[PDB]
Amino acid sequence: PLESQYQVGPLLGSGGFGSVYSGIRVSDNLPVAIKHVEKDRISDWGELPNGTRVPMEVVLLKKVSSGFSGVIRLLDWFERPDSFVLILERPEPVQDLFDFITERGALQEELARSFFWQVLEAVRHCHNCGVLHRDIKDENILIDLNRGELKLIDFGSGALLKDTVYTDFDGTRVYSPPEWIRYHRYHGRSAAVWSLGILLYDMVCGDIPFEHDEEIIRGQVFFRQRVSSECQHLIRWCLALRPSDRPTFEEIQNHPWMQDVLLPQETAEIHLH
Ligand SMILES: CC(C)(C)CNC(=O)C[C@H]1CNC(=O)c2cc(-c3ccsc3)cn21
Repeated sequence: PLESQYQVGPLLGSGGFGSVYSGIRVSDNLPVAIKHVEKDRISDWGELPNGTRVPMEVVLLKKVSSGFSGVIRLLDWFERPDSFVLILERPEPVQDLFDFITERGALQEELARSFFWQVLEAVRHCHNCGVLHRDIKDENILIDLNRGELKLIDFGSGALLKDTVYTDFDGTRVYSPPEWIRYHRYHGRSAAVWSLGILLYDMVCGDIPFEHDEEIIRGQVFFRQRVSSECQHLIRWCLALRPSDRPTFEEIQNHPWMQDVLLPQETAEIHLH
């Protein structure tokens, strides 16, 4: 059923998230990724509309599926005796944002603007579908290099979006907000905005702004690269220590730095091709 439907290619990556392989859908040759997660390693469980016990990522990915290409699409999934297997759409050629930044250094602001805008659109889509990602970071963003389109991946640390406090977290610590560090408590949207400020800093500076818990808590941002005043302002706003001082998604997208974004295709033409 699974092994016959897909041609497994090379391992793309493995880590806390499981193991992800390149694959091809045999039926039509569609490029896919094949993600294996061991059952014992599964953090949160959910249940399907028809009531079947699945990894939360499966629940979350089904919730965000539509014609919108900003979130990686779940094509199918399978249960094995000791693991789940997720079939994801795979852009080709593709490069994660982490590698892209590594090789190119800090991104030109025009490019960071286009990329950050697309991430914001993807995250808003998740939130609008009642899904909180909880691990927004450069390693969880794929770049469709031909189309200039970014895709959010890995909902393995995600949760249903709620308006009450979260007291669990298993995303990436250096992207996690000061309230999580200090109090083990955060709200979904304002924690997301914090991680987005970390991400935006990462794009325009070539590295994350904080490494140690103490730096996260202090929230003092130092710019190691030349970054425009308007970009700096937005970053510092996203990284407000008090969650209620952070911009809403609407406020981020209305920020002067965010105006006149390139289209994804223009972005690929100017910056990727
Ligand atoms: C950039 C790559 C060469 C693809 C390597 N990255 C990963 O394997 C990260 C891994 C993290 N967790 C995931 O859920 C995940 C999905 C994918 C993916 C999805 C479509 S192509 C690759 C890749 N991942």
